[PDB]
Amino acid sequence: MAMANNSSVANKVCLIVIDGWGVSEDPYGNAILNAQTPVMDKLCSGNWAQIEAHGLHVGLPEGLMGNSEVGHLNIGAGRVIYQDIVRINLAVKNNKFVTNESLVDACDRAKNGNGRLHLAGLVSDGGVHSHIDHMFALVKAIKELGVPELYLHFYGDGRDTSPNSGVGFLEQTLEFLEKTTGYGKLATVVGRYYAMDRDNRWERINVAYEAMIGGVGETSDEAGVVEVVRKRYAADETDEFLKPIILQGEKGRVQNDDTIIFFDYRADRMREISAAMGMDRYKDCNSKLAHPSNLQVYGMTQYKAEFPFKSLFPPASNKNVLAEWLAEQKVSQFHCAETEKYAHVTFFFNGGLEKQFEGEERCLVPSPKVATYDLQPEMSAAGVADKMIEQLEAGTHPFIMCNFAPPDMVGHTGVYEAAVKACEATDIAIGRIYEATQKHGYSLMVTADHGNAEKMKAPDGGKHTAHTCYRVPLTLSHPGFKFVDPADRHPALCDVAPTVLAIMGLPQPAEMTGVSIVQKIKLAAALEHHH
Amino acid sequence: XRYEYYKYECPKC
Ligand code: NA
Ligand SMILES: [Zn+2]
Ligand SMILES: [Zn+2]
Repeated sequence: MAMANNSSVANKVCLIVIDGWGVSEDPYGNAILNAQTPVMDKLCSGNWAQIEAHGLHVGLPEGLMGNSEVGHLNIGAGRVIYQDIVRINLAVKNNKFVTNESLVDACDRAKNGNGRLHLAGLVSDGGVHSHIDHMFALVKAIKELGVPELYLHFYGDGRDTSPNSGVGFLEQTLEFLEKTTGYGKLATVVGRYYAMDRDNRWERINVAYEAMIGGVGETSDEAGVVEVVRKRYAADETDEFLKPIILQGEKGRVQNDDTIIFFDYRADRMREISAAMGMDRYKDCNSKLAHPSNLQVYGMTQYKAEFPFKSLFPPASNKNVLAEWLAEQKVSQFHCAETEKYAHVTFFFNGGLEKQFEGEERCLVPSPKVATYDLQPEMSAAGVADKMIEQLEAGTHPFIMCNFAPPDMVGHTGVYEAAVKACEATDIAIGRIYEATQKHGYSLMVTADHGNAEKMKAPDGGKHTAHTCYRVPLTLSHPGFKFVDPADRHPALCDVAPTVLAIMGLPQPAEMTGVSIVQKIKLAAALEHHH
Repeated sequence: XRYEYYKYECPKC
């Protein structure tokens, strides 16, 4: 089970990832603070750190709580794993559209053809399928690239935003196109119920299709379109269900030889309209209008493997996550979790794929077969520690890691008293592991993938069952290292694996763009600091 | 939150 370079490791490391254990100073409904956790009370003192596990720090949209899949992905990868909204928002901030290869291709086609380009997508700040800022940036870039004509097909939201917020986004859009860029024309408004169907209800898609290719709908212009929407509002027709509104007449329709960019980043609700325009699914619409010839369609992301469309943001890769890299260094490793989080210490920790690397030994501890986990809040934490202690007493693997599920899965039941017991059981397990690590020459690091159990009561005293935005601990028993935050940002989950490799005396692969957040210090200086 | 329950902004858990 060993690997050839095990004897080159400077420090063996045991990494405990507690699931759903965050750092909150508010004791109300705080199952971690109120639980008896004498082990974590000591580990989380002196030289320890509090690192970010939510929102932009882990590649999630700003303000969004962490989660087990993203958390284990970021911990295992040693880099920020960007979700699409964050990656595209950064490209907007950094003016990266104007040099985007697929966008430049689309703009070249229009300039070498009939000069006509279309943008189509959900216009709101919801951030779930699209962002209005993305569309504004595309307009700016397409102007800078000198496309003669740009037409916008505005899909109404009211689902990821309030049902009457479309008027505002419409007002913002009109002012933007007229005053800010003085370029581009709004051509269609239609609700996402029609344009963004994902249930193969092609009679819905046809309403959007015929609006874009044939102006089927209510005619309007820049001066009156907002009042039309207000009229629909008064008739109980909200953004999601806006029947089409047609501007610019025939000039703004999708015509023969035109170019189309769909700017939604999420695939499920673009597969249909994009394939109707760019492939053969216009047939399903059974329209009395002919399909325009020689169209070419581009997407913000890849909507389906088998679609031919170029994408502005193709899928990213994650080479040399920690588990891959340890194997490449010929260092063996051990991953352990109970059933409910076994995928997270394998599939997600290892980069989001079913791959076990060379030298990677795994251990699955069965979760208890109970109706809900508040009935056995300790879950199988004891058996996870048992397996880890076996590995520490053997000393075979220089890197071992486990997950402890109780705080998150009991936290999800909303039962505060059960969560307190889940945290007490986790603390006991961590203490038994800690004793073994100190006996057998392992440095112990404890972290979490995101918070949960520290906030068990909602503001009305009811159950709180969700993940949180609180920081998570990062501990280290090795006295020869001091935690140091990155120079330009808060520490985050992406920094755990670079830190482990630095402690292990192993190289850090170029692909891990996280930073190590420890510095070596002399033992005498460390001891004098504490006193 | 608003991303319920997309993989992996907000998976079922
Ligand atoms: Na406590
Ligand atoms: Zn989790
Ligand atoms: Zn959870």
